Amino acid sequence: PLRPCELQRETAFLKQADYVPQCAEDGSFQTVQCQNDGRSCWCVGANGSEVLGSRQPGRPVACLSFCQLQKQQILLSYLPQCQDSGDYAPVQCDVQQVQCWCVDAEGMEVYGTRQLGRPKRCPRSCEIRNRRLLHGVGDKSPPQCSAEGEFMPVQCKFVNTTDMMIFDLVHSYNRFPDAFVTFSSFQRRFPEVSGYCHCADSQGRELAETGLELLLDEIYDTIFAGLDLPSTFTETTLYRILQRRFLAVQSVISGRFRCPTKCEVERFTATSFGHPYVPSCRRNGDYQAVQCQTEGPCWCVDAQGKEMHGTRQQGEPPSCAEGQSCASERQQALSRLYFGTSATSCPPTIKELFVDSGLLRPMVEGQSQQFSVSENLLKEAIRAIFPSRGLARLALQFTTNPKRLQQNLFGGKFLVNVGQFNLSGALGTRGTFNPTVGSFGFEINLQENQNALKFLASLLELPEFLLFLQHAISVPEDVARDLGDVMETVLSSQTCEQTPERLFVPSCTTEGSYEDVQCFSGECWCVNSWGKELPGSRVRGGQPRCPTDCEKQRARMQSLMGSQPAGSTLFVPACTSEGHFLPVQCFNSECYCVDAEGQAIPGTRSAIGKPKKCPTPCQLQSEQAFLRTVQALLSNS
Amino acid sequence: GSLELLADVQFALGLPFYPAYEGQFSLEEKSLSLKIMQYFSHFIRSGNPNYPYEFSRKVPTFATPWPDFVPRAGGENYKEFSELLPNRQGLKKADCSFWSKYISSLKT
Amino acid sequence: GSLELLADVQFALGLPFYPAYEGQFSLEEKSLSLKIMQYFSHFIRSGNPNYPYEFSRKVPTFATPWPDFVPRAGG
Amino acid sequence: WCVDEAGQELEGMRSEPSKLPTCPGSCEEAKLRVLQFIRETEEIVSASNSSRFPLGESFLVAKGIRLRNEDLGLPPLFPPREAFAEQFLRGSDYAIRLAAQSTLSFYQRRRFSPDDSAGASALLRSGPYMPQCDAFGSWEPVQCHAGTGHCWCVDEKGGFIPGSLTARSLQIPQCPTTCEKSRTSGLLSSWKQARSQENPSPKDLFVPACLETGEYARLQASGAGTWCVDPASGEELRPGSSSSAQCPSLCNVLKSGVLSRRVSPGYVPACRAEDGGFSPVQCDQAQGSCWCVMDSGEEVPGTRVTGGQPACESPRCPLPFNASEVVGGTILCQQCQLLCRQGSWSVFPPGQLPQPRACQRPQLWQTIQTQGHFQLQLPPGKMCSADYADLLQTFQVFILDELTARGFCQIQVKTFGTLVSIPVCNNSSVVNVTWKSRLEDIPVASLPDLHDIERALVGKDLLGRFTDLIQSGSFQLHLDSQGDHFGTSPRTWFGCSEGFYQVLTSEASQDGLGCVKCPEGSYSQDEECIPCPVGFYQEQAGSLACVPCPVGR
Amino acid sequence: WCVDEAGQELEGMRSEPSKLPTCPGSCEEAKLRVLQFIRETEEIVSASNSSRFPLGESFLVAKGIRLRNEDLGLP
Amino acid sequence: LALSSVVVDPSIRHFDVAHVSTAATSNFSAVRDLCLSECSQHEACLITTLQTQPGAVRCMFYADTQSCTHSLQGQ
Ligand SMILES: *[C@@H]1O[C@H](CO)[C@@H](O[C@@H]2O[C@H](CO)[C@@H](O[C@@H]3O[C@H](CO)[C@@H](O)[C@H](O[C@H]4O[C@H](CO)[C@@H](O)[C@H](O)[C@@H]4O)[C@@H]3O)[C@H](O)[C@H]2NC(C)=O)[C@H](O)[C@H]1NC(C)=O
Ligand SMILES: *[C@@H]1O[C@H](CO)[C@@H](O[C@@H]2O[C@H](CO)[C@@H](O[C@@H]3O[C@H](CO)[C@@H](O)[C@H](O)[C@@H]3O)[C@H](O)[C@H]2NC(C)=O)[C@H](O)[C@H]1NC(C)=O
Ligand SMILES: *[C@@H]1O[C@H](CO)[C@@H](O[C@@H]2O[C@H](CO)[C@@H](O)[C@H](O)[C@H]2NC(C)=O)[C@H](O)[C@H]1NC(C)=O
Ligand SMILES: *[C@@H]1O[C@H](CO)[C@@H](O[C@@H]2O[C@H](CO)[C@@H](O)[C@H](O)[C@H]2NC(C)=O)[C@H](O)[C@H]1NC(C)=O
Ligand SMILES: *[C@@H]1O[C@H](CO)[C@@H](O)[C@H](O)[C@H]1NC(C)=O
Ligand SMILES: *[C@@H]1O[C@H](CO)[C@@H](O)[C@H](O)[C@H]1NC(C)=O
Ligand SMILES: *[C@@H]1O[C@H](CO)[C@@H](O)[C@H](O)[C@H]1NC(C)=O
Ligand SMILES: *[C@@H]1O[C@H](CO)[C@@H](O)[C@H](O)[C@H]1NC(C)=O
Ligand SMILES: *[C@@H]1O[C@H](CO)[C@@H](O)[C@H](O)[C@H]1NC(C)=O
Ligand SMILES: *[C@@H]1O[C@H](CO)[C@@H](O)[C@H](O)[C@H]1NC(C)=O
Ligand SMILES: *[C@@H]1O[C@H](CO)[C@@H](O)[C@H](O)[C@H]1NC(C)=O
Repeated sequence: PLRPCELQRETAFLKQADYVPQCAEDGSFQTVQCQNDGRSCWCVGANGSEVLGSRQPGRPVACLSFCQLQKQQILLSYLPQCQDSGDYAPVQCDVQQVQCWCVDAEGMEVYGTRQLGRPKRCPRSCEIRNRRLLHGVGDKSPPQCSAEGEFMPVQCKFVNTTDMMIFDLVHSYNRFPDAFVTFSSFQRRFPEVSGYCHCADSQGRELAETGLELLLDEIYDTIFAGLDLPSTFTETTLYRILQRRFLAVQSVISGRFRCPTKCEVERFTATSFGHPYVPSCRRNGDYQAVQCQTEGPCWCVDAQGKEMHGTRQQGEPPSCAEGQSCASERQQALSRLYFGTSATSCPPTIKELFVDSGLLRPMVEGQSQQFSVSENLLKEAIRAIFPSRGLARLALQFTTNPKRLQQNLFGGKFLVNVGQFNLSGALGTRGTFNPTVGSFGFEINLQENQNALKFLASLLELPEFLLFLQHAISVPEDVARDLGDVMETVLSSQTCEQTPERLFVPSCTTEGSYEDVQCFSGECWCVNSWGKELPGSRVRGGQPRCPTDCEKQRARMQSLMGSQPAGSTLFVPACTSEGHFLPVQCFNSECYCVDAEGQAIPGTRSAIGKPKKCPTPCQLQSEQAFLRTVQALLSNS
Repeated sequence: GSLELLADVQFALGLPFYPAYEGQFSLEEKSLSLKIMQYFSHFIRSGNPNYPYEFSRKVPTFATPWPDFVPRAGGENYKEFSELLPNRQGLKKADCSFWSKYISSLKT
Repeated sequence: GSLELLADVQFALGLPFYPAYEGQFSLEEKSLSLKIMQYFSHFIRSGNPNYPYEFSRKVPTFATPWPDFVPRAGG
Repeated sequence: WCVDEAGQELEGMRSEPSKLPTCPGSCEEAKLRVLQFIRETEEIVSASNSSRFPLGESFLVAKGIRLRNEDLGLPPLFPPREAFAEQFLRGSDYAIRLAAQSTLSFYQRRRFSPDDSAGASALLRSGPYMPQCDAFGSWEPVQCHAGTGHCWCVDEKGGFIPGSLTARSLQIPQCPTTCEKSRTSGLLSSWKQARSQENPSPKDLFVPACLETGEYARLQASGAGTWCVDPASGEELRPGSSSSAQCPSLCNVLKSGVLSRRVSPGYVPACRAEDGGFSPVQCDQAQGSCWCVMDSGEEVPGTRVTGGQPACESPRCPLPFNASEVVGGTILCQQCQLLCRQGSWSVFPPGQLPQPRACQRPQLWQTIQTQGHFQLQLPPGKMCSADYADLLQTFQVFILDELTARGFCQIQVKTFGTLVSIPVCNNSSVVNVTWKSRLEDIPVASLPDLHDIERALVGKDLLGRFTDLIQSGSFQLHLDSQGDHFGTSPRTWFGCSEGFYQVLTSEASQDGLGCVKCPEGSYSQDEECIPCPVGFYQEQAGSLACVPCPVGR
Repeated sequence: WCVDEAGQELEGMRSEPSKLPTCPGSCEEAKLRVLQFIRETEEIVSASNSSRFPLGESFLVAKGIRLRNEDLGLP
Repeated sequence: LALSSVVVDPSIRHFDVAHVSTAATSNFSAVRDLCLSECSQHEACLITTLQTQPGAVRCMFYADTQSCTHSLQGQ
């Protein structure tokens, strides 16, 4: 099942050669390829053994993709039509418009799609594979498929130890004549069959040595056994039971309540084979804004990892910042200035019904106990446990008691069961032992994961979650595709307290960062890097002095002192009128004399009541420049 | 003050549009009473003053949305029948804390 | 907070001008403590913190005047 | 004279003892306010040329400091600085808009690439929103702002029916006039109108009936009976002497309204005494200028002259088709020409059968085009190592593939943090490359002005990168198994879509209305509407081809 | 060269390697500030004669609206 | 009714769908009268909307759902 790219990559890896072929997923050669730290890259044709004929040192600026390579081959008949990017269009037509068919971005034709004229509803890879499994292809268990023709990220072959031997039972035939809706009835009809679940690639390839988990059907006691058959096993509630159990097991692994996306798979593949370029990811599962190579070429990419052609900087950080957000509002306010004589803050019906109402406030902030990662974990939980609005509707018009809800969603109070490492996941390729690396080289902190899982377990028993999920169902679909997008947007609206005037233009720098002072209608104020004014900084006259490090530290220490017991005291830095540190900053009985920006001077630690002779800032700058000059005197040539 | 119907049932039943009370009511009162009519109608039709049907769930546009009344602390949202129709959180918190927590314990 | 003398007896006895507490106190604290020294001195000399003598009754200029404490409501 | 609603005499000298006044419509008054704003922001610029006022005066006015002429050692009203200062004090927001428009107008008028430079008005800045009225003065049901690209829909007198806003669409918005709104309101929820507003009965309430154009039908029927109603708005046409059967014609009741001084068009209608329709040649009581009209006095735009009796005779008696009435206009005197309604453009070069459906409603611009040049026009004049021009389309394909490999065909622009893509290439390379950007693909949140689109496209991102790549270094395509030249016009120009027609070919066309959808009985082929051939029949609008019928050729 | 009290070099070119600088007195510095104010309020008048700037620009500056040279079609 | 009196709202959960498939199309009046007679047979459906699919005709049946804008000028 391995592609030519994968086998060439592993054969070059086992020979420990200077070159291994860089190999993206879906078994396709990357259009740019380099030696292992060889620093001379080149752009390669379709089969990976080719060369453009001019290998430049470093990364090439850009090169033609497989579309354009095949097109230049045919020109130097039928014309392969391609889009702007390097991917074949889903409809490929002859140069005369008499025959059109469907491809899958690699070239070979889907057999049924050939017809006169233009086709509509071009089948995608999931429907092709699922139809092929009804035509004699080996695996008889249909892979789990989305509403459109796309593979579910988490799949379940679901059948092992059929007649005491381990292979896949004929599931597409199995589901139909015996109507199973209940696990106890399922084991009564079919014993010794245990659900083998995993997660899949973009093409549906099963991830190597990771996630190959087995689940026992014996433990769960069934709820919701009063519904009709849902016509497909992927639409059966047993598949959500398996998927929620699998995701709950992989919650403590990998730090993430999901199968990893394209970014982590590409990064782990690049790190494992020691490729010169490895993609850099973040928490949500996307490519970062800046993605440099090992030393030289640094550039920005979109969400699909395609290089933005006009930002290659060669060592310099390209800095395509998402925080760089002035010019939009600047030209919006300028356009509003020039109207006549007649994104945003947040979507309109969210701030008054969710945030200010008090629904998200217990959800993420009422029990905000060391949960910096757990807000993203909560977004993944809301996205994954409820994948559609209809299932959440059914769960909310059946479960009348919030205490039983976790019994009906997960595997029968499974969550506290996976809080204490009870076993329903024996005979799997993940585990067998116990800073700590993950299933794909993720950094793991087990007590944070278990504490957040117990917090989610306690939160799922709350009736205010039930009311919040009613309100989250009631949002229109155009604002948010799924419930995870609802959950993300209601987090985003926590800082949407903006009712600006129509004509306030935000002045900002040449590179576009916000100016430290913003003025309108005779007032001026200080803002941070984001567009929020600092409280109390508004002045009547103009030009406020924006607070320095000392004032921010003083405000933060005073605010943190506001929630502390009585006799306890902390270090509150004391500042001058303009905002410089006072020359002696003292603590409980030990007064030390600071120099600048809160950095203590060694050798001056002394008890309170002893008179000091700490130097003036002239002598401080004299020391600093003296050290600067003696260091610069140590220059090589 | 000459009327016997107070301001909430003035606006909800829509006194300012009556032919009897022809010119006694201002124009912004006539718009606010229309908004409160829409609130009460949307309640007694569906069950939620923001939506006229149980199945539509379109974004409200006639006025500001009316949040639900969650009974715990941190919420307890209520509408205020003012000119702008804003949302608040605490109604008579000190007074009802006196009349519920303290004086009931003193009664026992 | 490391001291045991609270802010009123810090300012009245004039801690910010001490050689021991040399640089720990800001400049506006050093002016305010001087004004509070003048208040307490004008009290313990005459009997009224606004006037240094019992017979001068010149308009105070160093700081804002200190009104008396009338015991009824309204004051 | 004319008056406001709240008993206030409008600006304008009182009319003569025997002279008919004219009062502006609801839209026309707002247009006069916008023209007042334009005149004031021009006079501020004209004051700025003459150096008649100090630079810091407006700063003092903004801060609230007002110094009279006595405080500056001046005669009491020799410099009119008091009115200039009060200009910035008739409001806050109006003052900021006045200052912004004045700064723009001064800087552009004194630096429009002057005599020391080239010219051609590259910025070509559009003015503020001036409302578009109907022929009489009522609000047009759709208003379009050329600067941004919005096209919202207004009510009867005010503006902005909520939710009707659209931005940069190929289809004109289809929003109903004042009759059809009340028609669907009466049909759906039974919110009917009243025959007379003093004290109606349930027999007096009616659901109105509209024509196909949109205006009110002549005879409205209720439960009580039938009556004749004004076609513009639905009030009783003759409240004194209403008659059901054979209700009075428009000219007679209009003249009765004029002579009783209840309606002020500025003239007296001299209509035909035969049928009650309008005679062709109504004009002012002071003889002066005279003109011609269609029905209901809709003021043919191209015939108003000061000469006595402008010849607007009926045309030749046969018509090009059995549909007799030309839609939206008439033929005035092949000895004659065709002229149609205000804010409408004839798609055909005569402005030879002249078609009935010959003028439509113009729309906004839809494509922006720029071009770049190379000196590979002929093989021996450049280093292509060939002398053959038989195959050149392969070179076009190879140059296009190299271009889209090196960016250059999908411009990326920031939107509040996240990047978005806009295609600018389709058969651009000809050598000549022609970037043609569709306006509907560009959002309204990003690039919110057409001139912002010009700045983003001619700027560093696309045209800045191209000249840097060509002139510095080389990107030479091998082809072993380009010459630099100035373009003589490296500038944007707007153009219509593939199915439409560009009516005012001057790119300096103000109000941004140059695209007209190609009409019913024609097809668009070369950015021009050619009438369909004889054996074929066309039933779409903007169809690009015409279809034959087998039965009845 | 000459310096302010808080380690800031005053306005003025640095003196030659063998050339004595001169630093203004306490009164002389304030007189230089007043002469700076007079020079600025004269140069505003000289700009007002030449008609080089629009009349409403200072109103936009006072209101807080600041338009750069790029927004006005300028170098 | 006309298309100008319609607000699109994809969140409605009270509606029925019916495709009518014809490649070599019949008279559109026939399928129109068939779908109208289908809604006439039932009592709950009050609104029938016909749309032309590429291979079929889609009849959508709705209960009476209206959005009313009320104001001081016109409801
Ligand atoms: C307003 O509310 C009223 C009150 O509920 C409501 O009237 C009810 O409508 C339902 C619609 O389902 C009726 O239920 C039907 O009753 C008949 C009685 O014979 C049954 O036969 C029906 O079943 C079959 O009907 C068809 C017969 O050919 C079949 O084609 C179909 O497939 C069914 O198998 C069905 O149960 C009910 O009788 C009325 N009346 C009452 C008193 O409930 C009304 O519809 C609501 N809406 C409107 C617009 O008025
Ligand atoms: C649709 O029609 C097919 C016709 O083949 C139905 O399949 C038949 O279903 C019955 C009932 O499930 C099967 O009977 C079973 O036989 C086994 C034999 O050991 C017995 O243990 C069970 O108790 C049960 O009686 C029958 O074998 C099967 N026939 C086949 C597969 O050829 C199918 O059930 C129908 N669809 C539905 C949803 O019922
Ligand atoms: C670990 O797992 C076992 C099996 O799931 C738990 O045993 C069950 O315990 C519950 C109550 O705790 C009983 O009601 C069941 O009858 C038990 N057997 C089953 C489900 O087969 C065990 O309690 C768990 N350990 C804990 C919670 O510490
Ligand atoms: C398309 O077919 C329908 C169905 O036959 C025709 O409808 C008939 O029209 C005639 C006269 O117009 C009526 O007398 C019949 O009652 C209608 N129904 C039937 C079932 O015959 C229709 O005329 C046809 N032609 C079109 C729409 O051009
Ligand atoms: C790539 O491989 C395919 C089949 O594996 C072959 O038909 C094609 O010619 C190859 N292309 C090359 C070697 O450029
Ligand atoms: C140059 O000097 C720096 C400073 O100590 C030192 O770290 C570095 O090794 C020197 N390099 C050479 C080539 O001498
Ligand atoms: C000012 O007006 C004069 C004519 O009145 C004109 O010649 C001149 O170009 C204008 N502009 C400037 C900047 O002088
Ligand atoms: C053409 O129009 C005239 C109206 O003047 C009408 O009498 C005649 O029947 C029409 N002929 C056809 C073929 O439509
Ligand atoms: C435009 O480009 C496409 C893509 O190659 C080509 O098929 C077509 O012939 C070109 N011309 C026109 C007029 O569409
Ligand atoms: C390319 O552009 C130049 C200048 O605009 C023009 O003279 C030339 O004819 C163009 N080439 C073609 C093939 O139209
Ligand atoms: C402006 O300057 C010119 C010479 O630079 C001078 O002659 C003139 O008097 C000044 N004032 C005015 C108002 O022109």
